Amino acid sequence: MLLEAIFHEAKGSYAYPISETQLRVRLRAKKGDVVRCEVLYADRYASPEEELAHALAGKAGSDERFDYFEALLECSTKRVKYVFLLTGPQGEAVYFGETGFSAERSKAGVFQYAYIHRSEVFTTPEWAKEAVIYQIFPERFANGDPSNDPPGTEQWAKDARPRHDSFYGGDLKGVIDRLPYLEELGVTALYFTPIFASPSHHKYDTADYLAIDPQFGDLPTFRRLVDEAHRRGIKIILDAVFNHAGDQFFAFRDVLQKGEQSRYKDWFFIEDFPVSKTSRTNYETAAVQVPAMPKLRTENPEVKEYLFDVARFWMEQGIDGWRLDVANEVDHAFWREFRRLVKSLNPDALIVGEIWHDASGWLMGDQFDSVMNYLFRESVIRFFATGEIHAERFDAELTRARMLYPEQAAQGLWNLLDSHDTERFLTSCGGNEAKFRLAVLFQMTYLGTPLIYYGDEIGMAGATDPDCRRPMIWEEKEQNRGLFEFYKELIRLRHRLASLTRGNVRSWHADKQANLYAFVRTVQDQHVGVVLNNRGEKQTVLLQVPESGGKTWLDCLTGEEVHGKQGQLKLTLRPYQGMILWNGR
Amino acid sequence: MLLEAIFHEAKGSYAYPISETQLRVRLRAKKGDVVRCEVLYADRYASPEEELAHALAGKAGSDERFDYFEALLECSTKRVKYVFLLTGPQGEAVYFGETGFSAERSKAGVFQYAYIHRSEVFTTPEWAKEAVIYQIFPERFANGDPSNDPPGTEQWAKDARPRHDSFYGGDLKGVIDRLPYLEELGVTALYFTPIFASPSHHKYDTADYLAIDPQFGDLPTFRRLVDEAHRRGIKIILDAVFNHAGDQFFAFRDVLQKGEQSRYKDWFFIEDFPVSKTSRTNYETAAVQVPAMPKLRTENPEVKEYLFDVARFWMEQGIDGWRLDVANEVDHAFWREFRRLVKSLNPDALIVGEIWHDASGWLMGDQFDSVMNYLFRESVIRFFATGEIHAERFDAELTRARMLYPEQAAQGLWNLLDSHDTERFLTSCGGNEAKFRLAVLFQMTYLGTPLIYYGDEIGMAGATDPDCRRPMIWEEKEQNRGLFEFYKELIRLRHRLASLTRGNVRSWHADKQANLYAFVRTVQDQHVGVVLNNRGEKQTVLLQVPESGGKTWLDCLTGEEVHGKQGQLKLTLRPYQGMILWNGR
Ligand SMILES: [Ca+2]
Ligand SMILES: [Ca+2]
Repeated sequence: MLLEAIFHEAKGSYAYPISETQLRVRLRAKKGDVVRCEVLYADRYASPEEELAHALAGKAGSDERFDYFEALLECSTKRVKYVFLLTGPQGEAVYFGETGFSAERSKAGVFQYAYIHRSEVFTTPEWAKEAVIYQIFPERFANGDPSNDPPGTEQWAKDARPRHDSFYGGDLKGVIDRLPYLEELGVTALYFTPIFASPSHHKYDTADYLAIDPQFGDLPTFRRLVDEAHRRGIKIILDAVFNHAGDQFFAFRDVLQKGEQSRYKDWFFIEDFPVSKTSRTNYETAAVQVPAMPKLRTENPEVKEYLFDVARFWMEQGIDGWRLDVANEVDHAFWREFRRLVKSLNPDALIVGEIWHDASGWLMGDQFDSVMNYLFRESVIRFFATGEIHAERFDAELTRARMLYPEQAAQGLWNLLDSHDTERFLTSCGGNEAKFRLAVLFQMTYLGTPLIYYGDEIGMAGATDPDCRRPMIWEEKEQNRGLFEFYKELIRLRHRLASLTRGNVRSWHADKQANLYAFVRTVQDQHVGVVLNNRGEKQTVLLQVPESGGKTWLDCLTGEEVHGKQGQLKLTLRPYQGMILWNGR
Repeated sequence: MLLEAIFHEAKGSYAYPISETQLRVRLRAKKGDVVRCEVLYADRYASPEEELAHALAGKAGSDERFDYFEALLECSTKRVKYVFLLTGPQGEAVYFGETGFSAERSKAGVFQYAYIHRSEVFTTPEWAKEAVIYQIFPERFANGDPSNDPPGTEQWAKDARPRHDSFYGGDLKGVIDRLPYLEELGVTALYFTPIFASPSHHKYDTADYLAIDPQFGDLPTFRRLVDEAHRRGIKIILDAVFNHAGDQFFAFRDVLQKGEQSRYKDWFFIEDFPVSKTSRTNYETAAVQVPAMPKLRTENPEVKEYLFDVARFWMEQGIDGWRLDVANEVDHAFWREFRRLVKSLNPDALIVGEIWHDASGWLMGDQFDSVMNYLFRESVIRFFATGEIHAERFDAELTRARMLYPEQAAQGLWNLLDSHDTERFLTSCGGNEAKFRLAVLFQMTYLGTPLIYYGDEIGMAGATDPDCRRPMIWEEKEQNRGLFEFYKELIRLRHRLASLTRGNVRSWHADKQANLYAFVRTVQDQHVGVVLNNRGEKQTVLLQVPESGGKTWLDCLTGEEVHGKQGQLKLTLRPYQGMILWNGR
C-alpha cells in the first residue's frame, strides 16, 4: 500500500469532537490500499502497560482517488491518544501514528487530541439543521406598494425579458403579502440579497448600513415582515457586505472631502491624495478598479466596532442570521469575534459564508456555521443538466466535497441549484422538466440545506443575469402547479424523515453505464435510501440490502411497497424517476 | 509520479505569508517522485486571458519518505490564486490545483489564498530570533540568601546527590550574585521553572499567583533581579502554570470550605460536594488523581480574567515572556486572547508553549510564538548520545520536523539537550565529552533557539530527576572551564554569523556509513557550513561545492583556511570533530 498516500491529522476535518467525550477521527488512503482500519486509543495519561481501547473505523466513502475511513472514539476523560492499525489486501499489518508508519505499534508513536473543551465543540442552530431556505431577490419577487417604485418601472408580466438596468418595483410589502404562499410551500427561512440603502441598482455599495433602501421599504415595514414571517414559521436572513462599503458611505464621504484630515482616513486602504479621480482609483476597492466600493479595514477596531453595531442593530429588529458576502477577505479575527457577538445576542442566529474555494479555515466552528455549497451545484449541474459526467463520477465529486469539512458544517451547507448570478436550472436542463425533477429530488434528499431560488418552484425559466431575475409569476394559470406541488411533497417528506435532515450519507450504488446513483441517509435506526435513475429509459436495478437495515421498504413518492429477497431489492425505475425508500423505522 | 502521495493546502504550514505581499507555498510528494515543481499564479480577479506569473519552487528538503518543495509568491494585490506544474523523472508534466490533477492547466483548478491581512502575518520578537536561553532551576542554581533556606537544607557540595525531598536553598538572590557569570557565558535570557508561592517542593501546585515563594525571595528581590539582568542584556522568562492551580489556591480553598455555597465553585470541575479525598477525588485534576492540582476552568470569564490579571501583574514587574505549562490543555480561545493581552503590553514579550505532540494548531501565529523542540532533543539523543540512529536517519528526523510548522515558528523553537525532568546530556553520552561537545556544536549552529540547562556548560552530570538537579558547581577548580570556554566560543560565533540565527537550513551531506552529517545555514549571500564527523575514527570526505557559493572557506573554530577545487571540498576530521565553515561573506 502506498504509505505516502495515507493521511491524518489530530485537528481540522480529520479529528474533531462531537460532544465533550466523543472524538470523531477520519483517515484518508489510496483507494483500495486499505481494507480494514481500526483505532487503538486510550487516555493521554494512561499507563504504558494499560489495555488499549478498540474502535473499528468503517469505510465512510471513496472519491476519485482516495478512500476515507471514519471512527468515533469514546473519551470519558476528554483526553485521548491514538494509533491506527491499517490492514491491507494481502493481510499486511501496518501501524500508523504521529511518529510515522511501522510494523511495531510502539515505533509508530501515537496521535494526541490534547483536550476537549465544550466551548470548542462545533455547534450550530437547531432550526437550521432541518430548515429549507428560500432566496429572495427583492426587486423581482413581489411589488406590494407601487408608491415606492422608481421611475421607469416596467410591466409585471410572464412575457417580460429584463435588461441590465431594468426595474420592476419589487419590495418588502410584496413579500409580506406573499408569506401565505411561501408558507404553503414549507420554507423555513427567507434569504435576501443586499437590501440596505444604496444609490445603485444592485445595492452592493452600501450607502447606509442602518437603513432599508427607500425603493424596498422602511424600518417599520421591515419589522412587519420580520413578525409576519415569524408567525408563519419563517425566519429572515439578511445579506451583509462588510468586506467593502459604498462610495456614498458617510465615513467614506468624509474622506472624499477632508482627505488626509479625515477622521476616518484609517478606516480604508488609501494609497495617496487627493482622495480620488475618474476611471482611476488610488484606494483599495472590491475586486479590481471599482471606485464605488472602497475596501473597509476590518482590522481597525473602530471599523470593527461600527460593523458590529450594524450587526447589533438588525438583530434587534429580530432577524435570524447573516449570509456573509466575500467573507474570505475579512480577517479571521473579525469573524471569530463577530460570531461571538452574534451568538451572544441570539444563540440561534445563523452565520453563513460565501467562499468559492476550500473554506475549511472558516468552518472549524469558531467562525461561520456553513458556506454556500458551490461544489454541490457544480456536481448536480454537470450530472443532471449537461451530462458532462456519469453517475460514478457524480458520486466521486460528491464524496470528496463531503469529506472537506467536519460533519457539523457539511450538514448545514447551503445546497443551491442556481442564484441571481446564474442562469436558472430549468434553463440548464434545456427546459427538460424530467431532469429538473430528479435534481430537485436529490437536492431535497441530500446532506445540507436546500436553497430554492425564487420562482424555480413554479417552473420559472431563464438565461443568466439578468434573465434569471424575471418577475415572479403569480398567475396561478401561468404557474407550473404540477411542479410546485412536487416541491411541497418533497419538503414535506424531508421535514418528517429525520434521516434526511440529520442523517449521514453513504453511497449505495453507482453505475457509469446505467448512470443510476443511489445513496442512504441514516440517523439512529431510520434509513432512507434514495435511488436516482438519471437516464431516459425504463431500467431495472438489483440493490444490495443487508437484512440488518430492515426487510421491507416503502417508496414515499408512490406508496409502492418493495420487498427484499436474500439481501437484494429489485427496483424498476421509469425514465428519470427517483425513489425514496423508507425503512419504516 | 504517484499523485495520491502529493500534498498541499491553502493554509497552515503549507501556505502562509511572510510579508504583507509575499506568500510562501509548500508541496510534498513521494521521495524521488517529482523532479521539478513550478508555481504558476496570478491575482484572484485577474482576467482569464492574462499571463500567469511563474515561481520556481526549490526543493527545501526531504525526509524518510517525502520531498519538500517550497516557493515564494509575489502578491502585490495581497490576493492570489495559483496552480502547480509538476514534472516527473521521465518528463511527464501535470498541473496540480484545488480541483485535482490533470495534464491540462485549466482542469487542475486553482488554489486560493483569499487575502493577506497584516494582522495575520506570523510575527515574533526580534530579540528571540538571535537569542540563547539558559534554563534556571531556582532551587539549585545559587543560594545568595541563607536566611530564606527551607528547614532541613543540606550542605552545598559537589559530591551531593539530591533525593526527592532534598533542599539546597537556591534562590533569586543567588541568580543575581551570579549575573556576571551568565553575562560572560553570553546568555541573553533566563528561563525559570515555577517560582510562585506553593506549599510543595516543586511549586507546580500554585498557592499564590501573585507572590514569590519565600524560599526564593520576594517581589523587591524579583524586581532587582529583572533590573540587574536587564542591564546585562539578559531577559526574564517565567513559567506559567495556567492549566491547574494548587489546592491551597485562594479560590479552591473557598469552595473547600463552603462547598456549593462558594462563589468560586464554577472555577473548577466538580462532580459532587463535599469536595475532597486522598488518591481519589470528586473533581477533575491535572493528569490522573492529583488532588493538589485541581484543573482551572480557563473557559470561565472569571477564571480567564484572573490569570490574565495575574499575567499583567508580572509583566508590570518587567518580565520578557512566558513558558506555558501543559498549555495544550487550555482552550484555544484563551490562548488567542492571552496573546493579544501580552503583545499589547509588550510587543517583544515571548510566548513559548510546551506540547509533546504536533503543535501546529497553536503555531499558526495567533497563539504561541514557538514551543520546546522535544523532537530536536530526541534526534540529538539518539544520534549523538546513544547512536541508535545513523547520520542519514538523523537527517530525516531533523528535516521532517523542520517542515512541521511555519518558518516563523520553526525559526524560534527552543532546542534543548535536556531538562530538569531528564538526565543530563553528558550522562546520556555516557560521560564521553567528545560526544557531548559535538552535540553542543550542532545545537549552537542549528535552526532554532539554543536552550542551555544550568551547569551543562561547565560539565555537570547526572541521571534523571532528581540526580540532574544537583547544586550548581561554582568552585572554578571543580568546574570544566574547557567546556565553558567551548560554549562561549560557539555562543559568540552564533551572534556574529547572521546565518546561524536568521538563516534557513539545507542538508549538505549525509553518509550512513561514515555517520557524517553536514548542513548549511544561509541568509543573503552568507553561507556557513557545518560538518560533523560523529565517529571515533579519523575520517576524510568530499563535499560538493559549486563555485557559485564561494571557493574559499574558513574554519571558525580552528581558523584553518580550506579551499575548494573543481567544485569539491576535501575535509579531514578528527574523532568527533566538528567544523564550522564560514564563506566570509
Ligand atoms: Ca414597490
Ligand atoms: Ca536561600
